[PDB]
Amino acid sequence: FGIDMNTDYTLEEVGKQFDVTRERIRQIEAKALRKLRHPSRSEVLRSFLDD
Amino acid sequence: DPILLRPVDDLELTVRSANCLKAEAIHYIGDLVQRTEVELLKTPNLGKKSLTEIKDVLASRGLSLGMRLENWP
DNA sequence: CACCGTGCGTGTTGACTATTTTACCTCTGGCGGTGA
DNA sequence: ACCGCCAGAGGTAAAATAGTCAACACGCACGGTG
Repeated sequence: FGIDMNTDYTLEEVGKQFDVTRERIRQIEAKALRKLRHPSRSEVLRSFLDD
Repeated sequence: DPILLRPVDDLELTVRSANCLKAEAIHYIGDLVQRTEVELLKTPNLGKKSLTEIKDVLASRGLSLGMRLENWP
C-alpha cells in the first residue's frame, strides 16, 4: 500500500526481496487483511470510516 | 450477558478449535459455558491443548465453565 | 515416557480474466490569406 | 467581409501486465498404542 515509504511497490519487487512468485505474497497479504478485518483489532480503524 | 450471545468467531480461536466448534455446532458462548471440561473432551479430534486454550481465552475475558443459564436465548 | 501413524501448515504450476496504456480514426474550434 | 486550412479533443482496437481461480512434495506436529 505504501505506508511509510515512497512507492506502492507491486508484488514482483516485494517477492524479489521476500523471495517468491506473487501468489504466496498475495497469500501473505490476504491473511493480514482478513485478520485486521475481525473486531478486536479494527474498532478505531472502523471509527475512521466516515458514516 | 451481551458478550455471551456473540458467536465463537470473535473468541479468536485456532483453526482446529474452530472446526471442532463447527462440528459441535455451538453458536453462542452462553451455550458453550454451560458445559464442563469432561464434556468438552468428549468432542472428537480435540486434545488437552485445545481445552487449555479455551480455558485461557475464557479466563482472559473472565469467562469459565459450570454456569447454568436458563431461557437462553 | 517412548515410538509410529496420519493431519495439516508451508513452500512450489497452469489456465483465465480484468486494468492500463498507446495508437488509429473522426468532430469541432481557432486562424490567417485576400478582396478601393 | 468570406473561405480553405490547421490542431486539440474524443470512441474504438490492440498489446502488455496484473490479479484470480485448483494440485503436489515436505516437514513439523498431534494422537493412538505400548
